[PDB]
Amino acid sequence: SDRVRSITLGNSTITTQECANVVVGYGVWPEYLKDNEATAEDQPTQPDVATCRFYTLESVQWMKNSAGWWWKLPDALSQMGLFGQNMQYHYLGRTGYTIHVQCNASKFHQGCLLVVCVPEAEMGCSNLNNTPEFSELSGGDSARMFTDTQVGESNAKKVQTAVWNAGMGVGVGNLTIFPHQWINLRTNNSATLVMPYINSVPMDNMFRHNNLTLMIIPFVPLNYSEGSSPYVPITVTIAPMCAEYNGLRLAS
Amino acid sequence: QVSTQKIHYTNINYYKDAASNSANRQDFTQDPGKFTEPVKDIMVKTMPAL
Amino acid sequence: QVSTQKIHYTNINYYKDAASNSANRQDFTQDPGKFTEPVKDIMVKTMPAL
Amino acid sequence: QVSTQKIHYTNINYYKDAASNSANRQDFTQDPGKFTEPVKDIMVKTMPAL
Amino acid sequence: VARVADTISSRPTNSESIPALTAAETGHTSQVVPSDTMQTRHVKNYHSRSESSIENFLCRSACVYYATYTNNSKKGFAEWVINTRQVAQLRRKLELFTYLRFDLELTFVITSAQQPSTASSVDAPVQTHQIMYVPPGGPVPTKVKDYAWQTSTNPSVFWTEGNAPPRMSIPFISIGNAYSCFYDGWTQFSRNGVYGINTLNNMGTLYMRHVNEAGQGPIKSTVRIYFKPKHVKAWVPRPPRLCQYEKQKNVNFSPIGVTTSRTDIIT
Amino acid sequence: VARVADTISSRPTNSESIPALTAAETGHTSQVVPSDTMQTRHVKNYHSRSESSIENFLCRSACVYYATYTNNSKKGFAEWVINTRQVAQLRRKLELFTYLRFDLELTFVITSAQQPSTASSVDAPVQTHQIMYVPPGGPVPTKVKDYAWQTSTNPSVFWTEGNAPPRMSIPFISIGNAYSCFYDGWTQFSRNGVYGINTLNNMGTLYMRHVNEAGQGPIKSTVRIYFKPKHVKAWVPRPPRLCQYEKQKNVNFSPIGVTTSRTDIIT
Amino acid sequence: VARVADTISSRPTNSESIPALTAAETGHTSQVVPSDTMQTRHVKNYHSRSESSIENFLCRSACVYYATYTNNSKKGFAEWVINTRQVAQLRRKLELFTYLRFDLELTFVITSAQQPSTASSVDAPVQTHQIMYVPPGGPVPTKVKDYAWQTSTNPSVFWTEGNAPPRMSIPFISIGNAYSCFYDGWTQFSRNGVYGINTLNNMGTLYMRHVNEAGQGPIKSTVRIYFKPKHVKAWVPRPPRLCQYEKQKNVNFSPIGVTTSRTDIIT
Amino acid sequence: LSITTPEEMIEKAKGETAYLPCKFTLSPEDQGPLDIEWLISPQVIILYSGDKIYDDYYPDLKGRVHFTSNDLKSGDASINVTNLQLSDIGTYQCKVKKAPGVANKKIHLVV
Amino acid sequence: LSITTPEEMIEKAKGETAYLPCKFTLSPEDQGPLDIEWLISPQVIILYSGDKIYDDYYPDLKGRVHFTSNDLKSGDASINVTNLQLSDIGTYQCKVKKAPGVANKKIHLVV
Amino acid sequence: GLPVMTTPGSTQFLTSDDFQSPSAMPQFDVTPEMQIPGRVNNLMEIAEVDSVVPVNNTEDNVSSLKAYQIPVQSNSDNGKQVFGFPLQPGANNVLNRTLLGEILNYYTHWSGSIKLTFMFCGSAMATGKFLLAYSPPGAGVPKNRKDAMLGTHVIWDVGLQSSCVLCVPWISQTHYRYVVEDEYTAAGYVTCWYQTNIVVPADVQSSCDILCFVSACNDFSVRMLKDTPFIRQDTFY
Amino acid sequence: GLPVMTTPGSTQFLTSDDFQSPSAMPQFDVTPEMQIPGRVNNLMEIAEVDSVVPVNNTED
Amino acid sequence: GLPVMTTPGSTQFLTSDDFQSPSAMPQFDVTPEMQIPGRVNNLMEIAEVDSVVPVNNTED
Repeated sequence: SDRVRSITLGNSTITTQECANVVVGYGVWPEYLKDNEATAEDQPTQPDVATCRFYTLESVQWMKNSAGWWWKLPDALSQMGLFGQNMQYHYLGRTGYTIHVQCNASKFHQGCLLVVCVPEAEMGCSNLNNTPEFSELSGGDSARMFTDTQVGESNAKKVQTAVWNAGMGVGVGNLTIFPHQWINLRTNNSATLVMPYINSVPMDNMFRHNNLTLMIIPFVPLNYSEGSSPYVPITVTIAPMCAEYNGLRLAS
Repeated sequence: QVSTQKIHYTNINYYKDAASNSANRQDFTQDPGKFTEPVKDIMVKTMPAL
Repeated sequence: QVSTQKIHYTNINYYKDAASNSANRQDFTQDPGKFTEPVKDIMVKTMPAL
Repeated sequence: QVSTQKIHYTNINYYKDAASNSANRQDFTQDPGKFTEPVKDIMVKTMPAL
Repeated sequence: VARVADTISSRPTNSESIPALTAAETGHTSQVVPSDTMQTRHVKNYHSRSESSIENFLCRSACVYYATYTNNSKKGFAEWVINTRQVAQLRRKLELFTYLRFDLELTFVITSAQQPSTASSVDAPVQTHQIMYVPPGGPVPTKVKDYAWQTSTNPSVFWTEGNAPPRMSIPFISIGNAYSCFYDGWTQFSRNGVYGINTLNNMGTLYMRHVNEAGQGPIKSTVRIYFKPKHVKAWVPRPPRLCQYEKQKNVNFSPIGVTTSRTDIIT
Repeated sequence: VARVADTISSRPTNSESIPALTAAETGHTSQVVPSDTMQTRHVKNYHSRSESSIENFLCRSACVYYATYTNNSKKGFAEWVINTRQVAQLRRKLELFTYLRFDLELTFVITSAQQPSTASSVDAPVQTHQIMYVPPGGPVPTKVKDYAWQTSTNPSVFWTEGNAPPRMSIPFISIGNAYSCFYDGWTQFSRNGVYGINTLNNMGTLYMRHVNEAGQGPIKSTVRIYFKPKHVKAWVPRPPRLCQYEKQKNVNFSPIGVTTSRTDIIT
Repeated sequence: VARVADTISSRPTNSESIPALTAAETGHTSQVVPSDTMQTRHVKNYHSRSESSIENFLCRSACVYYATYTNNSKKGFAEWVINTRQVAQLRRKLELFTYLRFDLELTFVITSAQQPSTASSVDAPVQTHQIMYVPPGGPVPTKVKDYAWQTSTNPSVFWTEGNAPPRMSIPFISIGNAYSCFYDGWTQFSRNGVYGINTLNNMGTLYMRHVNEAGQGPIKSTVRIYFKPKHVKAWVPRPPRLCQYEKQKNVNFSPIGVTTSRTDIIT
Repeated sequence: LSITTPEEMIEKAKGETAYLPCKFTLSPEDQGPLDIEWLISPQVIILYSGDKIYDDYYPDLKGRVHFTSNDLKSGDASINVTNLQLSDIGTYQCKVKKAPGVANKKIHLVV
Repeated sequence: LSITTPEEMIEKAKGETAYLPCKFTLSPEDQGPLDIEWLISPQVIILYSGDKIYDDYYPDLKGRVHFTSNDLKSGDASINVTNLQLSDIGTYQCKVKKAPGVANKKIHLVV
Repeated sequence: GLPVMTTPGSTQFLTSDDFQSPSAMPQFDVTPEMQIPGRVNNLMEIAEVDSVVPVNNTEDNVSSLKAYQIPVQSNSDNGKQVFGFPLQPGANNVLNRTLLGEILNYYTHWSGSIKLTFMFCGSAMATGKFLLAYSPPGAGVPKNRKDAMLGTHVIWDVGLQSSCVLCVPWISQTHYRYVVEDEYTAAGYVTCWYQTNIVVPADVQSSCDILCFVSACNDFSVRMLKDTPFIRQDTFY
Repeated sequence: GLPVMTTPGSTQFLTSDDFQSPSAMPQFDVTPEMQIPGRVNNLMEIAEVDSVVPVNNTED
Repeated sequence: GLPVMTTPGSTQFLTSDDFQSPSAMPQFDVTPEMQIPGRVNNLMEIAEVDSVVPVNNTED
């Protein structure tokens, strides 16, 4: 057929009977670092089975009056086993992710999602003088959410979570220029993207620079008649690919 | 050195750097195949997408 | 490049456009055969017009 | 006369002296072998110095 | 030549190859051409996409910042850190992309203005200005009558009035492989302090001052600075900024509707 | 070379081939040469029709419009929509044809004039003017101290006194394939409103202003604009305008006799 | 091209060839590369040492000395012996070596300043300056109104305001085969008198004056002189000067610690 | 800018409603803010500046004039003059000024 | 220069010690001498000019304020306000000026 | 001592000129480039990317995500109009802030054809048919389904697939068109009518929605670069 | 540093000169021409066309 | 009478430019060079030379 896929990595597997095609970044497939571009003076390490697998983040509920969700990418896997462990002892490191989000519904529900992965997503504070603090900008594999109301002004260090501006001050409609897929509960069941390493330096630290952001914005809100299941959860499972690190040090 | 315009025209480089040359204005090349169709399997126009 | 004048004269194009070249001044061609005699059948001079 | 830059570039000398030419900027040559290792017997890296 | 594609003729078909219906879920934009949903005539197309390229879209000068400094005063001199965040007609053209790489061509348009002098028979000769460029880390002057101005090996330019505006070219000066018009992530490993601040795009300062002395009456001047990105290459396009800018450091804003509204959906 | 034709000799004939009598009804102008109605000598003719061509008839600069703007005033600045209908010594040379196609070469002759200042010991440095060109649709400035001037990517030119007059070249900017110096027919499908108005020849505006500030005494300036149609090609000639123009939009007029008169038909 | 050397891969060895331990007594600096004490990846290196060469380090203009001279005064004119010892931002760049050899490119940035005149309706035309260069031994002028100025065959330059700054080139003028930025040893065979003084680097004087006369009000001017060592070759490098200079003749100083201090050896 | 009829003659009877129309179109070279005036020469009688109306200027005509259309930024500057009287004879000037264009309309009302 | 939080709201009880922090970092383009001020808007209360402290300026607060850190040239401009009272409500401005940068912090203290 | 003459146009600073210039730092060796993915090379690689159209403004669905949802419910009578808007992709208050709009708002003359992808984001058991018509200008807007099916139109059916790309053709006398709101170069109107009603089984919502995208065909082009009328500024930041 | 000398006749604006000039809009692609009928090429294609002569003026 | 146009950036003195210049003393014959030992050719022949590090400052 042409509806089924079977993705495997490391020692994990993802299978979906009903899904659309897979969108591969900007046309490039994630690979290691060639030696024309390398800048580190030493030799990097490559676990290659201990990290390249599918970690599963926490779940989120898709209520009728939902607004959105976002995860900061090389920060959400900070606590997932060997990836988070190699992310601490080293100093540099590049990766390439294979994001997969999955939300299933029956044939009697209706709704739609926009699964976009905006690179270098800089967000704006609620107060025009301050900037958002770390605690309210991201969470360890936890989903921060947008809102439908403009956040007030008396808040000191918070994020402006008005969804019609995507938090970045940009129009929410024009977000499709980035790689994306639509979760449409009519015909689609799962969206999957393959995002290479996008940054202006060959390697970078991973505790100070969240060089991606996976957003989910419900355009056509969920709706159903009385009787059907009132609880429809969403679950995203992210998997690094072609990872390597440099510069050993102590823990931090 | 000598090339065509929007007949011909002549250009000569004087200074001994690279950031001193004039603008190029003539790099006409595009490839939307990485923004329009960034999918893994090729999509043919006529046959349905599924 | 080098052409004749009203002896010779030399012209060199510098800018990389077409609306920047100097005036032509030397397109000497005329054809009044579309304003003087715009008729379907040829009219000979000597023989009468009817 | 014509040489490469940091493509090509053209230089012409006008005055009839030598202290009037422009700066060179392109004498790329080094030899630290007279400041780093100014010793009489050659010193190999691997084997000990004594 | 960068010509656009012409259109080919068609005939009224009746077949099972539907080009119209597709699946927009796949994130794959359509690729149909009008010759696939109606009858078209073979039209040769000579239009050209040359004046929409990157170097025809960016390589045009735009004012960035302008300061004033009086002659008859102590420390009458203008400083300015080099950044494109301040003017908004140019800031927005550089936010359409994330990683740019270009070399620059500055240009200064210096003007003067006679101040309300008080003595009689005021007459001053032509003026001469100096525009000193300090790399990030060099020593900075404190007043006009200072010895960091002359005895220096920084690049500076001397210009006098009534002539063509000065102009120098600056190559690609950065630590990475592209200027970053956006940077999400802190600058201290402890994740404290300022949020979107990066050393990657710093370029130094610009100190300007008079060269003449105070003859009889003050003279306030004014300098305007113009960029010109050449040899530019852009990466990772980005949607255009909608909400009005508020600060020069971060991207703060106030929420505003997507578009201006109309009276009814069918009008 | 564009030489004219010489004349060939003739002899006194007596035949049935009459070249003189023809029929002017056919709308076919005569084609006789003096060698057909009298005896002529073979005269080599070296005359040349070069200085009557189109590019020798049109490619000569002609003032179009000129405005004044004071320095010491708010919103002292001149605007002007680009059209050749206003001056009549050039308008008439462009009405001889219907569809023209040319690229342009502007030229501005800016002058100054000191106003009746009131303070003592007035002395101003050289001035600098800016001539901003706004395409049709861009944002227009409202006052001199405005931020649409610097932070802009429109084509503008900066010029200071005592130098050669500025000059830029403009290519063929139109929607059709030729400028229309005439257009009979309304501009609304309901056939209402203005009569002879066309979007085909619009070219934008021109905003000009001072760059210096108000030192001690006002300075009124003046700018004159000069066209120069190059590469021109003309189509569908037209009789020359007789009645005096009255407006810049339409072709209104008052009826006036064909020619000045004489005392009698035989004088 | 002057490229730096890349780094070659390595494997974990266990042998008797120790590259780390050496003997620093031999005055032979180490020569190890990181590929000899750890595992490295083969990194192609494209960095270039071009902008650290001698002619990219020295051939940049630097102010040396500047003097003022009034118009309305007797013997209002500036003299200066040619030496680089006076300004310290350039002196230190020339002490890094002992024997230099370069030809020069002067440049003068002359400015004016109207003095507090007393009459009414002061107005002066453009000024003209003369910069006379006297070789070591020639006749020197005593006042402005003197006949050693015109009737002379020394190299001089005439310059008027509002134009580009003058510039002349001077070849390598010395008695030896290199300028000596240091000379230990007296200058009299009896070993008396001044200590570090050498005839090897003398270059003459520089006399400057106005050319106009005293119209109605004094005008004090100012001239700044800029060097530019070209074709330079340096010999016998030298540690950089630490203690602050105190005089222009000798190298006197006051003792000062090696570096600024910290609170403890482990912080 | 361009007004459809820069001047005409209108005739109405006393006690009727007087229609003094003022239509216009917008050339492409017009992109500034909108301004509409109305004069009388027996003195402003109604303004439209900044998309808001200011129309208490002529004491003789209070409430006796008001714009007709609800799309005043589309080419409608007409006024609805009601209850015509004998002291309302005079030439009107519909002066509209959109940067950088200007156009007028001379309505000479006679009764 | 850059202050971590250009303005916030602080609440303390009367008779406690008031911490009004002022942190900053230094961009590479900053190489001039250091200057740190402190204002109050119910007037300088303490200065740091030339690596020396001058802090007898506000008679109402004598000794009741003093810097905390011993590395004031590292990004610490905080002040230790002790023994809070009722006449100490007002907005504070931590004005630091290192050539050629400038940054402020608006601490509005309420009790 | 070569003889030269200075032509008019000297000692001027043209804002859009291209000349050489003396280098400020000579022999600066830039850092070598890196193959960063996603390299744009012509701003017509952005007009090809779809972006949802806020076609439900209604003055209160604007400050929310409702501006992009097109109301489609199970009607009772046949032949009703769903939406409709004039097609001026630089001046209309609907196609203005889309990704095509902020590329067109920098140029003045455009050309080429435009596609309009629709996507029925409704339930999974519901069907229906819609008539997407594009009436070239000259007359008013069509007001009856009988009128709009006279122009160019597609009769969309919803099934397994969930889209239909009405491509408006390039039908205009001039080789280009202005982006400002003009009358001499209007570009027609776009409408969308009920072909047949929207039917649904029991226990399924009857209020469905539809999204609409916009993009350019492979023969788009622009000209005569200018600046945008959207972003203002009074002082520096 | 080429040596040049400026001859008289500089910095002047002759009304009927022909020189090159910097373009205001670079890389502007004009619209292709069309074979419009009736192309004049020399104003001596108008002197060849007959026109009636008002030879009865007589002031009324 | 060649036609020229003066581009912006004229009559300026850039501190780090490289142009030719008229000689002040023509036909000056410099003294021939000498093979003086210890010729540096790039300031990266000084970074290669060891120098002790004051790593015990301790303020006294």
